[PDB]
Parts: sequence; structure tokens; C-alpha cells
Amino acid sequence: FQTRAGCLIGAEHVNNSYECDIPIGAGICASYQTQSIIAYTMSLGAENSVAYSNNSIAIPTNFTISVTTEILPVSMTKTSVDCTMY
Amino acid sequence: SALGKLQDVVNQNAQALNTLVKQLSSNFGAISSVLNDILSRLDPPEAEVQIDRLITGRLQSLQTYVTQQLIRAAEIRASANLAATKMSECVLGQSKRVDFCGKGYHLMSFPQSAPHGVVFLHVTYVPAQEKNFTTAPAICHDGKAHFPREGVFVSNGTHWFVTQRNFYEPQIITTDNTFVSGNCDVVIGIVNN
Amino acid sequence: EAEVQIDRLITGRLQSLQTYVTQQLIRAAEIRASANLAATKMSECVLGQS
Amino acid sequence: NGLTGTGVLTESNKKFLPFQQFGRDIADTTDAVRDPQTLEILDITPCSFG
Amino acid sequence: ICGDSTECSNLLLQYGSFCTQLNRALTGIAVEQDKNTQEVFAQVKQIYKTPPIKDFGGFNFSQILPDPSKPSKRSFIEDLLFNKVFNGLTVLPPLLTDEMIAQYTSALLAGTITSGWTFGAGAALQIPFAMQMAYRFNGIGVTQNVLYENQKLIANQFNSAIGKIQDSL
Ligand SMILES: *[C@@H]1O[C@H](CO)[C@@H](O[C@@H]2O[C@H](CO)[C@@H](O)[C@H](O)[C@H]2NC(C)=O)[C@H](O)[C@H]1NC(C)=O
Ligand SMILES: *[C@@H]1O[C@H](CO)[C@@H](O[C@@H]2O[C@H](CO)[C@@H](O)[C@H](O)[C@H]2NC(C)=O)[C@H](O)[C@H]1NC(C)=O
Ligand SMILES: *[C@@H]1O[C@H](CO)[C@@H](O[C@@H]2O[C@H](CO)[C@@H](O)[C@H](O)[C@H]2NC(C)=O)[C@H](O)[C@H]1NC(C)=O
Ligand SMILES: *[C@@H]1O[C@H](CO)[C@@H](O[C@@H]2O[C@H](CO)[C@@H](O)[C@H](O)[C@H]2NC(C)=O)[C@H](O)[C@H]1NC(C)=O
Ligand SMILES: *[C@@H]1O[C@H](CO)[C@@H](O[C@@H]2O[C@H](CO)[C@@H](O)[C@H](O)[C@H]2NC(C)=O)[C@H](O)[C@H]1NC(C)=O
Ligand SMILES: *[C@@H]1O[C@H](CO)[C@@H](O[C@@H]2O[C@H](CO)[C@@H](O)[C@H](O)[C@H]2NC(C)=O)[C@H](O)[C@H]1NC(C)=O
Ligand SMILES: *[C@@H]1O[C@H](CO)[C@@H](O)[C@H](O)[C@H]1NC(C)=O
Repeated sequence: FQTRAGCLIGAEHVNNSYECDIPIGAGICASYQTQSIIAYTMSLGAENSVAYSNNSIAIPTNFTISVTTEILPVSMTKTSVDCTMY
Repeated sequence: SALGKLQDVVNQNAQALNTLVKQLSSNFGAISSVLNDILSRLDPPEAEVQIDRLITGRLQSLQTYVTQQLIRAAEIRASANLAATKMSECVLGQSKRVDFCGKGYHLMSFPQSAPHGVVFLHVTYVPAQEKNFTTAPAICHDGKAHFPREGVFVSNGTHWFVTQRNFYEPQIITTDNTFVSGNCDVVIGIVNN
Repeated sequence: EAEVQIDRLITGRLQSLQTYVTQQLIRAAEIRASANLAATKMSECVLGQS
Repeated sequence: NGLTGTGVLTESNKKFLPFQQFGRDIADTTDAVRDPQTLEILDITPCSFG
Repeated sequence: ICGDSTECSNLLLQYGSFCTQLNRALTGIAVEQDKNTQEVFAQVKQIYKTPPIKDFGGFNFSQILPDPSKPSKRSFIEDLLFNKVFNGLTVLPPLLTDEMIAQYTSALLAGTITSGWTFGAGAALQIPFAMQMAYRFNGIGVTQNVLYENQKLIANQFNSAIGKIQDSL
């Protein structure tokens, strides 16, 4: 199969679009489905038209409480090398 | 019972120290890689020419290690400054910056310590189960235009209410939740009620 | 005699390649901060009112 | 004639000047040549790699 | 360094692993270039589309909305921007094409024209555009009647000021 990233051997080119799994490049990704290795154009997401008009409004009637995590590196290992003994 | 952003730092630093250790076994164009085997079977005038190539190679190894540590410490400092700013603005206060403290309307945050980092637990409010309604900018009554004080005018199909904009809680339109400004002939979309 | 002359080229070309690779690290660390600011402006000016 | 290299030679659409014997581009790599018996100029392309 | 010659290549082995480090460094900076783009542009879950009949209270977004008869389905102003700006060396392509990034910006732009700031906090909830403009006026401390009584003037000023970006570029 000929991509714009190069020539790809050993993967079948399907026609459906999934989320990206292993990036090949120039818009192509690969994944292990079903049992074989397939290559496809990635999808950006599901489509959605909003019911816009000039006198319509959507107002929520309930809510959820969400808790999510965020991880950040603060520090690293302090190392010294004696330049002469090295 | 995830942490790859912390394991990446550990792995990159070990991978640099391993390369520095392993460059101690290249000849760099000398007869031996070990200095004692040049010292034992050579005399000073010709030991020197072989020792100088080892010195040249090992100095360059060490300099590459130190430059790449300086570039990586500057990336760790930006991360730690961002984490300090999140600790001040997400744990010691309530933020209005969108997406700064999680997805949704920030309510609060809790810190937790990690091996070389920090984990923030963000509590947010996420609105749910939206319904459709008809809206109007203003109401017309007695030849006057009425605007909501804090909310929106909504219709369930037959009746008009005021509600707050994030939670549906309909109330009667009175002179206590509206204010007046002008005639009902200038604003585009007035309805009569 | 060609070993001594090939090593003089090897040393120079290695130096030049490694200078190229250092200056790219320093330029990428600057592009990274610009993209981090662009990601914050997309959150705070496009999906909100600042 | 002494121009030594390796690659794949194709026929071209350049036009040298009668005294010019080979061409080179920016970065000074040889990308054309004249062969000394046909008096035809040939494009030089590096042999695929990756 | 050697250019496919076994004599130079054997001498090079005496220098250890300098050339595995250089490649590791360049690979590490080529992966973060795609990470840079992913975090600026993939700020939506859905790809939102704008309605076919476009009445936004007098405001006119036609020079920044996608154009089907154009290359890569770009907006009119995204085109002016794309028109204004061997031996061991290769250039790798980016993971997102330019078509994909123009798709991402048109989804952001249709989300904001149509739902305000609600889609960046949850599900997109539609609201008429002038009522959204009135909420934004409230957010800077002006009352809402000042927008509703000056709607046509505010819309004309906005249209005429979007028309000047296009000239200056
Ligand atoms: C508000 O009303 C609109 C328009 O009536 C609804 O939009 C529908 O969206 C679906 C998408 O699955 C379309 O197939 C329909 O044609 C649309 N119109 C309908 C059902 O009349 C929208 O779903 C409504 N919103 C809510 C929260 O109920
Ligand atoms: C819109 O809401 C109004 C008020 O909530 C509804 O009118 C009331 O409906 C109840 C139904 O049990 C009656 O008992 C009341 O007498 C009605 N009038 C009032 C309270 O003043 C109206 O039915 C709603 N319309 C729709 C289409 O749902
Ligand atoms: C909002 O849009 C609706 C429909 O697009 C407008 O209703 C039209 O109003 C004009 C003049 O008021 C009529 O000539 C059309 O026949 C109406 N359309 C339909 C389908 O009935 C409405 O005027 C717009 N403005 C608002 C509600 O302020
Ligand atoms: C809302 O009610 C007002 C009256 O309170 C209506 O105003 C009348 O409009 C007609 C037609 O435009 C005029 O001929 C009358 O002179 C108006 N009377 C007054 C007292 O202003 C208005 O038309 C109504 N509009 C709707 C949409 O119901
Ligand atoms: C080099 O010599 C050869 C002959 O040894 C020439 O070849 C002739 O070229 C002409 C074109 O001008 C043809 O019409 C003849 O058929 C060729 N003959 C043969 C035997 O090959 C060639 O032209 C000479 N070139 C130079 C520059 O001297
Ligand atoms: C929004 O503004 C654009 C101007 O950029 C209007 O489109 C052009 O209008 C002129 C004047 O009639 C025409 O000559 C062009 O053919 C129009 N199309 C272009 C330039 O692509 C557009 O009509 C405006 N939208 C509304 C609803 O008025
Ligand atoms: C993919 O879809 C296109 C539709 O244009 C079709 O021409 C092609 O044969 C399809 N390929 C496969 C493997 O189904």
C-alpha cells in the first residue's frame, strides 16, 4: 500500500475511519483488528449539527459532579560526576 | 489500582546515565580502552599520545551529557512553575480560567503527592439533560420593554417564565426580576406578555 | 596514511552534526512554549470570555 | 572525466553553454553533467534510500 | 559522515554511540511537534457543523467560514494566509494534514457561533446569536438593553471591521 509517508507492506487498507492507534503519518494510522493489521485514515470525531435557530434555547435540567486527575513532574534526580575521576 | 508522564523523566535520565557509563569502553582511536593497559606496556613518551585520544573522547562524552541535562532541567522548571501556579489558583482558590482546572466549571481541587510530581484532583460541575424552549430578548407590557435582571425568558409552549441560565427553575415574570428600558418598538424580537 | 586523513574529516563532521543537533533542541524548546501559549489562548479566548 | 559519483542518470531539459561541462545547484552538489562523446547533458539523481 | 564507504564506516565504530544519541534526540523532537499541534487544535470532541440558513442577527461570518469551492475546504482568510507564507537528510510529514486542521478550526468556529461557551464545558446548547452577544456585554459590565438597542450599529461595525482584516492581509 502506498502512503505519503512511504511504502507499507503487511497491512490491509480498510475504508472505515477509527481513532488513531499507531501513527503512520500524513493522516494514516494502523491497528490490530479482527486477527490482522489494518491501515486507515484517522477520524477526527463524530459529526454534530446543532439545532440553531433565532428563537430556540437549550437549558439543562440536571447536573453531574465530575472528578478528574492531572499529573505534573516537579523534580528530577540530583546527580554529580567528578570530572577528573570519570 | 496513568503515570507515564512521571515515568518518562525517570527513563530519560537513566538512559542518559547509561550512555555516559558505556562510553568508557571506546578506544577513540587508541590501542586500548583501559588506561592501565596503556600505562603498563608503554613508556611515557608513547603512553602520552594514546592517553590524549582517550582524554579527548571522554571529555566530549561528558560535555554532551551536561548540555543535555541543562536543556532538560529547563523543561522541568517550566513544569514546576505551572504546578505552583495551579496550586495557588486551583487549590487555594476557585478559578474562572476555562480548562485551567479540569473540564467543566471548576468547583475545587485537592493535591496529592507523587514520586517526583504532584497529582491534582479537580472537582467540576457538568450540566446535564438539556431541554428545548422558545426565547425572547424582551417582554412588551404597557408600551414598555422589560429585560431580565439575571436570567432568560423562556416559554414552555403557552406560558412565559424567567429562569437562571444554567439550571432550569422557572418563575413568574414580575417587576422584581425585570427592569424597564424604552419602548417595545426598537428591539428585534420583543414578545407581548 | 589514509587513516590519519580520514580521522580529521570524521572529527570535523561529527562536530558539525552535533552542533546542528544542539541548536535544534534549543529552538524546539522555544517553539514548545509558543504552542503552550497558543493552547491556553484557545481555551481562554475561544471557548470562554477572559 | 574525473567527476566521480554514484546515482541514476536520466536525460534532461537543461541547456548548458558550449564551454560548460557540468552543472551544480545550491549547496553545491552536482546535479547534471555533460558526457564527453555525445555532447548531451544528463540529470543525476541520488539512488533511493530511507 | 561517511557516505557509503566501508573504510570510514569502520573507523567510525571507534567513537562509541554518539550517533545513536543524535538520532534519539532528533526523534524526541520530531514526536513533540505532533504533540504540539494536537493540544492546540483537538479541543473538541464533536465536529460541529453550522446551519444551512445563517441568520445571526445581522452579523456576517462569511469570510471566516469554510468555502467548499476552495482548496482543502478552507475559509477565505485561511487562503490569504497559506499564500503569504540529499545525503542522509530526510523530512518527515506531519501526522495531521492541513485538511484535518482546517476541519478542526471549522468545528471550533461553528461551536462558538452557535452555542457560545457551553460546548467547552459539556454538551453544546444552542442560543440565538444576539442573546449570546448580550451575555458577553454583561460580562464586561454593560447592560443588555445597550446591545439590543444598538444591534444594527454593532453588527455593522463588526462587519466593517472584519472587512479590514481581509484588506490588510
Ligand atoms: C430541540 O429541537 C430540535 C429540533 O426539533 C431537535 O433536533 C433534532 O435532532 C435530531 C438529531 O438526532 C434530528 O434527527 C431531528 O430531525 C431534529 N429535530 C426534531 C427531532 O424535531 C433537538 O434534538 C431538540 N433538543 C432536545 C434537547 O430535545
Ligand atoms: C406550561 O406551564 C404552565 C404553568 O406551569 C402550565 O399551565 C398549568 O398546567 C397545569 C397542568 O396540571 C394546570 O393544572 C394549571 O391550571 C395550568 N395553569 C397555571 C398553573 O396557571 C401549562 O400547561 C404548560 N404548558 C405546556 C404546553 O406544557
Ligand atoms: C427568526 O427566524 C424566523 C424564521 O426564519 C423568522 O420568521 C420569519 O419572519 C418573516 C418576517 O418576520 C416572515 O416573512 C417569514 O415568513 C417567517 N418565517 C417563517 C418560517 O414563518 C423570524 O422573523 C426571525 N426573527 C425573530 C424571531 O426575531
Ligand atoms: C402586541 O400588542 C400591541 C398592543 O398592545 C399591538 O400593537 C398594535 O399593532 C397594530 C398593528 O401593528 C397597530 O395597528 C395598533 O395601533 C397597535 N396598538 C398599540 C396599542 O400599540 C401589537 O401589534 C401586538 N403584537 C403582537 C405580536 O401581538
Ligand atoms: C565521437 O566519435 C563518434 C564516432 O566515432 C561520432 O559518432 C557519430 O555521431 C554522429 C552525430 O553527430 C552520427 O550521425 C554518427 O552516426 C556517429 N557515428 C558513429 C560511428 O558513432 C561522434 O559524433 C563523435 N563526437 C565528438 C564530440 O567528436
Ligand atoms: C456577507 O459579506 C459578503 C462580503 O464579503 C457578502 O458577499 C458578497 O457580496 C457582494 C455584494 O453583493 C457580492 O458582489 C459578492 O458576490 C458576494 N459574495 C462573495 C464576495 O463571495 C455577503 O452577501 C454577506 N452576507 C449577507 C447575508 O449579506
Ligand atoms: C473503498 O471505498 C472506495 C469508494 O470510493 C472504493 O472505490 C474502494 O474500492 C474501497 N476499497 C475497499 C478495500 O473496500
